[PDB]
Amino acid sequence: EVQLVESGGGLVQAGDSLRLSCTASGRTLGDYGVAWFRQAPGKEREFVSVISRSTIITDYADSVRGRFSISADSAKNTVYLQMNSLKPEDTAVYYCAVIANPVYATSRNSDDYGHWGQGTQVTVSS
Repeated sequence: EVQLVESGGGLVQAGDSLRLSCTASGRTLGDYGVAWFRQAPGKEREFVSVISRSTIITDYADSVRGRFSISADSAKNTVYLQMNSLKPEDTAVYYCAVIANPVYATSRNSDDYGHWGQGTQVTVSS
């Protein structure tokens, strides 16, 4: 029973950057594929980015590709989501989660994930 906590959110201006953290406890991060999803008001949890057990596979949603980047820090048991050139339409609650099956390395479907954190708020004002 891995436990995830998101942090690093907050209120920012359009064009600014943020770095979100997904910090694991109870289990090593090296054993899991880790993804970020985001849920804007009234919408579903939308896929943002993923990084494998291995850290060698990384992937991104089209809407954030080129702006966001995902990384792992094994020493802190933490996955980072560097978010640059933020826009109002990036305003959401950002969650992290683990792939609940080792049969996929990438998945974009939220049902394929588990152990969701409480999430962190990202607000991007104009």
